[PDB]
Amino acid sequence: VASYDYLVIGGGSGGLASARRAAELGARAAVVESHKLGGTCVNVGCVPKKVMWNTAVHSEFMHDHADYGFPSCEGKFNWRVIKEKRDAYVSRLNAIYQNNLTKSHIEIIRGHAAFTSDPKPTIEVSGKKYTAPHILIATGGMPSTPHESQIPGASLGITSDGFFQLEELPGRSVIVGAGYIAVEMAGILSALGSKTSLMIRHDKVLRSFDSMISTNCTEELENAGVEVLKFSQVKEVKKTLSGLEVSMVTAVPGRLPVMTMIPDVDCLLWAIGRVPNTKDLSLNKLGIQTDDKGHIIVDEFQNTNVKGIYAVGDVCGKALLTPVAIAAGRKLAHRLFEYKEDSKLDYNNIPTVVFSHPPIGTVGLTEDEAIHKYGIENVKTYSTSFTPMYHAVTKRKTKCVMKMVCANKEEKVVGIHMQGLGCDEMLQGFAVAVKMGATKADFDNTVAIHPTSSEELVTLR
Amino acid sequence: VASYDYLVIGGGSGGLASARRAAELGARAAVVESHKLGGTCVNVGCVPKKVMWNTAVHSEFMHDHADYGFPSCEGKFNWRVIKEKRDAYVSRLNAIYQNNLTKSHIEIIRGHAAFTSDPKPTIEVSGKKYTAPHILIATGGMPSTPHESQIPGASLGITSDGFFQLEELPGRSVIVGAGYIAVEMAGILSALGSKTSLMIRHDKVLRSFDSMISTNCTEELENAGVEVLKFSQVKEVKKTLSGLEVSMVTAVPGRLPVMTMIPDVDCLLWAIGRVPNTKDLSLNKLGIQTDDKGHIIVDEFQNTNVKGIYAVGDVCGKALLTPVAIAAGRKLAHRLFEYKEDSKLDYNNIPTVVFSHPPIGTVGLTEDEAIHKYGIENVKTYSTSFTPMYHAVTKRKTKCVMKMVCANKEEKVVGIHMQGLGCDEMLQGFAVAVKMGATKADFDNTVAIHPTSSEELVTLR
Ligand SMILES: Cc1cc2nc3c(=O)[nH]c(=O)nc-3n(C[C@H](O)[C@H](O)[C@H](O)COP(=O)(O)OP(=O)(O)OC[C@H]3O[C@@H](n4cnc5c(N)ncnc54)[C@H](O)[C@@H]3O)c2cc1C
Ligand SMILES: Cc1cc2nc3c(=O)[nH]c(=O)nc-3n(C[C@H](O)[C@H](O)[C@H](O)COP(=O)(O)OP(=O)(O)OC[C@H]3O[C@@H](n4cnc5c(N)ncnc54)[C@H](O)[C@@H]3O)c2cc1C
Ligand SMILES: *SC[C@H](NC(=O)CC[C@H](N)C(=O)O)C(=O)NCC(=O)O
Ligand SMILES: *SC[C@H](NC(=O)CC[C@H](N)C(=O)O)C(=O)NCC(=O)O
Repeated sequence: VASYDYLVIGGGSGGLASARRAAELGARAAVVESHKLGGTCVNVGCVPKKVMWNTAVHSEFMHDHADYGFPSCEGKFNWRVIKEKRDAYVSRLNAIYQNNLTKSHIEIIRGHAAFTSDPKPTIEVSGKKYTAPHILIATGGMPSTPHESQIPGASLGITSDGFFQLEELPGRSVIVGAGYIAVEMAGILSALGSKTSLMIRHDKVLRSFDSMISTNCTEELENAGVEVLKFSQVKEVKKTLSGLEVSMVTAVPGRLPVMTMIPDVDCLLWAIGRVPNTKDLSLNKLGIQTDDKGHIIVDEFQNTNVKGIYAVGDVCGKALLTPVAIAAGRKLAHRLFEYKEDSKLDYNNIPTVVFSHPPIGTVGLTEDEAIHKYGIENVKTYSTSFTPMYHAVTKRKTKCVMKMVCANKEEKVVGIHMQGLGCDEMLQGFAVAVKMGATKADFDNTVAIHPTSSEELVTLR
Repeated sequence: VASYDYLVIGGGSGGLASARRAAELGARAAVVESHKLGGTCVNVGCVPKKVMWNTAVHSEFMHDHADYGFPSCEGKFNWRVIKEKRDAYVSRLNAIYQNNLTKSHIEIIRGHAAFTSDPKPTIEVSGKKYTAPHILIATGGMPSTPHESQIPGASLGITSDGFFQLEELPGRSVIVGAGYIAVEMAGILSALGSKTSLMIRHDKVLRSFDSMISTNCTEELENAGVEVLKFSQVKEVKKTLSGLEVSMVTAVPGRLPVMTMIPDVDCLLWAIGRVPNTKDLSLNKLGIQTDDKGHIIVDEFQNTNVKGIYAVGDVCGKALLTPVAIAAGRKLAHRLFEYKEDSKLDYNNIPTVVFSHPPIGTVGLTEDEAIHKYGIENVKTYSTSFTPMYHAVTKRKTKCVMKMVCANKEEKVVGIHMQGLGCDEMLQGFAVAVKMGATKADFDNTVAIHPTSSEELVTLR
């Protein structure tokens, strides 16, 4: 059994960041990876998605070309051109990440890891055994798909993974789901030219976001040409002579359910959830706790119920974001190797950007969460709605909505929510301010930058 | 003599903001304006400039169209189309601002104001006299032009004001100056298709900015096709049969001066400075102090040397920005009408964005200013340089440069400087953090937003 100071299972965002920071502190570390380094963020997540988003943003601006004094641009988008360039970029990143591991002297064990029934925590990769006093599970998650038992023909649809393998733009697509991944996919496919429908169980998307955002986002999707099919779900999917045919049931409250058929669908994309990657780890061999969804249970320091075993990232099921897995992975390295016992990630005030059109930026509490935590009498909100100056000369329009949630007498800023052009790069700094405990006066005392959209947040009254 | 509680001379950014906040506090106010309400910001400044910048940004993205999988866009830009739409937008704003004054019950006295030799401060507009216990001078400034005595034919060139009256795109243009206005004009004319040259007295533009920015900005201008004529100045300008001919002297240190002729110039734009608007106020009648440039001298509370007379905005010559005139105007209203004697604007940490290509964002101290204030041993800087992800698939490239200036042991963030895509909307929030006294650890403890450019500022090592 080869011994190390730190054994990391999973070469994605959390696993890499932790192994690297540990190595910097002197730990002899090894990372086990059964696929491609960079994990979801590089291969089928953040990076390829962002490239596709920039492409979709290009299509929208092309629509405004004539308004800006130029001749109109025709429009024929060529999917495989960008797909090939996107794949190439991802290839460059995998090479870079591998190089980063080698330069830090981190061993890479290629293959699938599973725990053994050995007393002291030990794993086995391809017949070989490895052990360490500290083992991190950072195996991430997968897209969830419906079972053929409940939805016949569900397997005819693809997930976000399959979206990244598409070689042609689907002519007609139906996305099922109301979370951010669903919204992003719908927004990209629609901007690029696919006749798109988004099927949600209720009446709005992103229902866990502040209500101002769920409402505004649902309206912008419709204004952009996405058909939002409300109170609907898939009953069955079948392969016809040309495409797929989706049978859905729409059940609006106060009306009778109606069954509809959606024919000639080229692409059915399930964006209903993520499942943790833990089934083949043999967690049960060591008695590591998991919830009923398969997530590994951890305390505030990322400890599992077994000493010397930790877990970070998507596998834990909380705050499923790349920067969160990274920060939790690094804080863990410092606790274990720099002996900083108070080193852990604060899961409050984690900022998020949803790459919709326009993009969404959020940090802190929604109005309801603040109301429930401080009480109505102690919660004051400020908001604004306006048309960005960029649209002063265009026929096409989008809006910018901003909301500030303040708590107590001092009006401590506990939440910022916004949607609009530029919101994707606007959030980071305000997130720093909110993490510091800024009050509305701190915002009000900062001189504005004119003309920008960002200045509206420091001039709210 | 009609009496008021507050008489404001000038209907621009500072004058309007102050009059409005005063009216909200109960003051009977009147604003004197000899031209168009909204002043420079609306008519020949921020607003028309931003529209032209968005247009120039459109031209740059059109260049990347084919790289993004679309068919190429031809290119013939039509200047008068956007000019007409821009003028219309400015018309809408003037109407809005006038409405805002009427709804606040602020009287608008149309005309040119001048002080009288009356003992108690009194002004006269078109034969009629007006007085108040508090009079604010917010007359702004003008573009500076060379004298025909020193530069013969200087009057053949235009200023930024004249730039906004152009009805056609000049085929060949020469901009003289190295400040932000010069850089902005050069960037817009060049992106729109004019063969552009920028004539500067030294070797870099924006010399008063952090050195990383002056250098980077000079390089980006050249990379974008602007001919930067270094160590050069205009000696004479003459009207030829077709355009203008500019005689310039280039005097590089360590070489002999060389005289050059620039022929067939369609547009010569002077962007050398701003002069205060104070000559026709008869300041001398009350003995109000001014410097040798004509700026009105004021203390930290915007008081002049005469009781009951104040001055804010460009006329004072410090921090010539729209938001500064506004904030100083409002703080003044609170001091005088809400009796908050400690109400005044803090001129430290004022953020600025220069709409170049890519845009520049700056707040706080440059590396040299920090070195001089804390001493080399106490100044630590962190910086990064990278190519935005947007260019991962394009042949055309721009860079993103960021620098953080920290002071003392705690590494207090005293300055942030950056240039790159998205930097125009990225600054506001970090400005709030810096105004609050954030340290590098405050930045480091905020979870990053991936993938964005803004996340680089919270992950500097
Ligand atoms: C479509 C999509 C878009 C997203 N967009 C964003 C975004 O814009 N911003 C953002 O912050 N987040 C985004 N996310 C979420 C983000 O990608 C994840 O939160 C992050 O990748 C989780 O990192 P991780 O380390 O927990 O897991 P992963 O990155 O998934 O890494 C797990 C790695 O472990 C490996 N592995 C699993 N089991 C084993 C085993 N037994 N032995 C060996 N190797 C194993 C896997 O191959 C994988 O490489 C997106 C996700 C998706 C799918
Ligand atoms: C090309 C250009 C681009 C700029 N871009 C930016 C930018 O992007 N961001 C930014 O923050 N700043 C920018 N500025 C600077 C900004 O416009 C000024 O700082 C701001 O307008 C100053 O406001 P003010 O109230 O001091 O003066 P002004 O806005 O000039 O207002 C003065 C007003 O007083 C009136 N007036 C003068 N004398 C009299 C008199 N005797 N009687 C009656 N009325 C009188 C004038 O007609 C004028 O309307 C730019 C400036 C220019 C020229
Ligand atoms: S897309 C893969 C992830 N990249 C990042 O999020 C960049 C991280 C920042 N540059 C940073 O915090 O340093 C990821 O897997 N990152 C791995 C890493 O160790 O940076
Ligand atoms: S372009 C004219 C100026 N407008 C602004 O800068 C907007 C100000 C902000 N919305 C704010 O601080 O409220 C200007 O002249 N503004 C006049 C005003 O009173 O807002």
